[PDB]
Amino acid sequence: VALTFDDVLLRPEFSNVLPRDIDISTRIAKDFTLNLPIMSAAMDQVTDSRLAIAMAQAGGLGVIHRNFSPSEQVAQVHQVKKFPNATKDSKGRLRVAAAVSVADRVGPLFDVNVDLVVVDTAHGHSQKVLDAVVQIKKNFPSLLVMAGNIATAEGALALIDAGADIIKVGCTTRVVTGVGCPQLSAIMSVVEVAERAGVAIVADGGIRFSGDIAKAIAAGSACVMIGSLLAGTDESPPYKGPIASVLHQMSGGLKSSMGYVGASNIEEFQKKANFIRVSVAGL
Amino acid sequence: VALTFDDVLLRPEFSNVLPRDIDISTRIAKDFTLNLPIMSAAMDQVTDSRLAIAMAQAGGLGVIHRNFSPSEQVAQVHQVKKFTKDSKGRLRVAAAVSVADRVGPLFDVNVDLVVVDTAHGHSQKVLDAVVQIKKNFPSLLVMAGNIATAEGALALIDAGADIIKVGCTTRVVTGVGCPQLSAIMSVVEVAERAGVAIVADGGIRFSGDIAKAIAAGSACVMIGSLLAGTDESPPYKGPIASVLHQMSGGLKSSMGYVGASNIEEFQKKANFIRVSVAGL
Amino acid sequence: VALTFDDVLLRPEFSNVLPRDIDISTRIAKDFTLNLPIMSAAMDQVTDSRLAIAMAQAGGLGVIHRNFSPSEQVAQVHQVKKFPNATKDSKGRLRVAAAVSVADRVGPLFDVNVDLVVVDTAHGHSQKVLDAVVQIKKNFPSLLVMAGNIATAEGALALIDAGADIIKVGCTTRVVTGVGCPQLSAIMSVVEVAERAGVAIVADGGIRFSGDIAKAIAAGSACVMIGSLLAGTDESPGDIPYKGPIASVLHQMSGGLKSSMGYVGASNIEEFQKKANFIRVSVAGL
Amino acid sequence: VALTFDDVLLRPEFSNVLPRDIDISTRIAKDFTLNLPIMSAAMDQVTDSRLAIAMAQAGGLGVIHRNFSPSEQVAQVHQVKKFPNATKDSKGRLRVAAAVSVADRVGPLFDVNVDLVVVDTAHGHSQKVLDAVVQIKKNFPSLLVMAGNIATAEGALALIDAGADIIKVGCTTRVVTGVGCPQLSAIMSVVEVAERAGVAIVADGGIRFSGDIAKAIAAGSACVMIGSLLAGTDESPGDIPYKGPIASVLHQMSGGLKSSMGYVGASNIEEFQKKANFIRVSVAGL
Repeated sequence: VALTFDDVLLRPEFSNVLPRDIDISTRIAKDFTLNLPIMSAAMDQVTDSRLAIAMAQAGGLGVIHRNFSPSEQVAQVHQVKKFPNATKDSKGRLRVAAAVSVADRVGPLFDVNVDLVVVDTAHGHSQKVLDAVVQIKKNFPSLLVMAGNIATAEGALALIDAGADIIKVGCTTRVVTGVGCPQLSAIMSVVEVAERAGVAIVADGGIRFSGDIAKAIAAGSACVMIGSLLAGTDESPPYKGPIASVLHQMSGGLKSSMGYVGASNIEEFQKKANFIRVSVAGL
Repeated sequence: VALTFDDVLLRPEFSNVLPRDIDISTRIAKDFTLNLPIMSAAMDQVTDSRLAIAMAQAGGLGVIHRNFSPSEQVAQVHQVKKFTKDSKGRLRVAAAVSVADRVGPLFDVNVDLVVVDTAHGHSQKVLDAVVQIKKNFPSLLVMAGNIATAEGALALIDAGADIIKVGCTTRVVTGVGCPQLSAIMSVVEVAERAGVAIVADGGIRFSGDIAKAIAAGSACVMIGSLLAGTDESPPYKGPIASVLHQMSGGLKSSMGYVGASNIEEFQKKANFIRVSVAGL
Repeated sequence: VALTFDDVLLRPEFSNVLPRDIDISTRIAKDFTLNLPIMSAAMDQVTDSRLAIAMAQAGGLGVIHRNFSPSEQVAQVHQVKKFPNATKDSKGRLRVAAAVSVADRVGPLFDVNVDLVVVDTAHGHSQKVLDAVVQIKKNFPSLLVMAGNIATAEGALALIDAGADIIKVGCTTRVVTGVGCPQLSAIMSVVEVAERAGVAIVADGGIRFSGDIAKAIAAGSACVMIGSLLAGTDESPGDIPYKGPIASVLHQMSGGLKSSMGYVGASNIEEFQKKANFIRVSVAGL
Repeated sequence: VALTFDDVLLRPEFSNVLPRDIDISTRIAKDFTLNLPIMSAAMDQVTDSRLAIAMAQAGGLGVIHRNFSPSEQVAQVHQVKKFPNATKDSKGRLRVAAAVSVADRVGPLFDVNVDLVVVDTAHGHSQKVLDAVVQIKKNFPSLLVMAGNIATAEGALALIDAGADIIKVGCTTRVVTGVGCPQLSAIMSVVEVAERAGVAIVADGGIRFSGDIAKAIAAGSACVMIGSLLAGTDESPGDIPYKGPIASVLHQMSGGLKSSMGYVGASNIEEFQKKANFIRVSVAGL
């Protein structure tokens, strides 16, 4: 059987730290570190110009969706770079990413010094998706690209071979097509090669609570991508309230789970985390 | 340990295909090819002229029922045969019979397929029925069912069946049954060795179930409840061209997920992922 | 793990038997044959004299409950034995069973010619039940005794060694005590020990539909006992979920059992228990 | 996989004891035995001084919660000590426990003759908890200490080596943090270490009925800690889900445990923990 998040629990280990000295910083790329290991999804109802700023200012990052345009989209990302310990570049302008489709229109995004461009679709192990990655690194080599989605160690190596710096893993698609893979097994399948290729992992899908974020990060993911749980908010274009209240609930939940396993940072979190397999009577 | 459709998931493979050159056509017998691998079940609340002509115009096939009295059954096999496509350009259709004299009038409307439809195909009365049909009408294609074992499949094949149909209230009343995914897989090797197509009958609710059944070895899928509320039928689904286009759209999408251009590549490339009880 | 009825399915087999000419009769004891392999439970909402007569008329058997006083229970047995394929004794009277607990009942029940005494207890594998079975057979050797309930092989051996002619295999007790055993595994764990001793088995509990009766019988039990499925009928006590005539409820159960044996290609219960194969179904295989 | 209470069932064994003469007393420490193996949790909606008095009078024990101020908690303990099978100390006064959370409590609570100090926290396998245990044992060596909660054999030995006389094993945790352990496997993972160390185990969490209490004790627990099941009682804090008199609630689970030991054929808790066999049940069995 392939495991999902509800199939396992984190085993409590000896601890000598408190959720006060606990670091949740994650290093996704070479010169790219998030204080909050959370990315916003590329949906029209989620990450806009306002939510992208709220994500960067809270310690994370948001990516701008493709259903604006090429150029009506660059108006959204350039606003983010107009503006505590937020995540911003050497220039001091807040980090931000943008979702792209599969000739490419990344020039107008790179000219605004985009921090990341996201080539994401339903099937990351495609050939037109594979050649879209080499197309972007051939034109803009210094630019960093995240590719997805893939649920296999084979698809991860294909995207890594194409030059992807980060990969994305990950329902109506299960019902309409019958295609899918439980997220926990998919995450663990693609990180044993990604940890040897030096490539970070963004888990996209299956995140319902903050406990699922703890399991995804403990499985080997450097960051999680969240969309539906950031939809009914003020900063987004059901009702959630302020964005900083939602993310603080996730940050606090992730910090408390690390205190259960006795980890002060994410590196040792993934080194001592142990999954207990629970029965169907998991309530 | 016996798997149904909901116990598995198709694993995504590397793909260079896009749902524009995807061939969902399939053969069910010699000189019998359906552009849509979907047949309409033999429910008297489903298949008649309005639905059989619609199933045939969409690229599939319909089975006009035997709940009709015998003279009204052939009178509706006549209604479909006069305006997919046979040798003479007539819209192909099928008809169901029970356990052989009533098949004579069905041959003289030049029906394209006769379905010996019962709930327990692995029985002597069905074996004797298939032998009697191929004796008086050997140029007549016979689909027989329903079975769910390799032994029942070989018994029908040995009796002269050209197509095997594999197939709840029967589970509650009798306690007898078999999960469809395991039933399909237990029959394919006996059917592929004999060159006999398999029609998956029952357990289909979504378009993903059609993709799993075909990937498991089925040459065609027979749906009934999902075509009951349609207009071309005697809830309310609406136009039958829209529900059928959704089925083919979902099948083409999953075949693109595994990287298959046609159905034969689909059945050779597909790999099933066993999913846990919580993985739903 | 231990499996229940919903964990398995009967596999279809080759069949040349038509469901009309299928014999579902069973021999629960020497010179004791039921044309309907169904017994009514000893519950005060199920089996009085009116339902026991209806159970006996349909070819089954009724077990007068012991919530009746000992004098009331004797009067209810008398009303049954004074009233086509009906369960009748050698003198042509309808047969009936009577439930006793673990002196003031067996004697009076024996002289009103009760056909079977049922030592009904939630835990048949106990010293009290073994003493009761021994004392009943010591004083009334010509009286058939069914003991229960047990769920293990060692429990079945204790009742057989105590002299029980029939053993009964069998939720609030699960939640209150945490004790229990899935009925399918309990039946299978007992039938190899029981049939070696020539003792029939009555499956008691877990029967929701006629398909469960087929599985229990195919697993090895000679007869099933149902309770709540007969609670809302006319012959059931009270004046009330109303279920209608008991004959149609029992006709539905016998119809599903005959249709099930047709899928397996069996003509009688012995062939059913020899041809039947179980297919283990997954959690999603509802 | 790791099993919870709903994953297993107790197997029926041969029995020669009636639940009338079944001894459910348990020993949690030296010169500290409870006639009812039940302890009320340290929750503000559960254990008052009134509820703790009702717990000690029924044969159990109460753990005064620590959402009281330290002065309030000392007054609640005073009211219990100054107030049949009741759990009393050498001076004939009702016994009571009190919870602390890792300086201004243990002293004053020792002065009012508290019978047990409970170091209660969500993660007992931590340095702050181990330091709290060793310092209570340093200043108050004659004071019994229960520490928790843990769920592993490793975390159990850390508490025992720190000086804990009783170990506590054990919602919102699994969804907020993704951390947890099924209670049945957690209890069975500690009994080996605790038995060789001579310390008793208190099962805290996952108990919904009296059957879970029997399974927890059969798995090796000396006592269980229930909370929500006593929250809406007469003696519980609040005013008027109302559940009624707590003596009737405790009478129900006391009867459920006794009959569960009758199925296994045990007259005391020790025989219950040796004769008990667990049956793994299917997903369809629940």
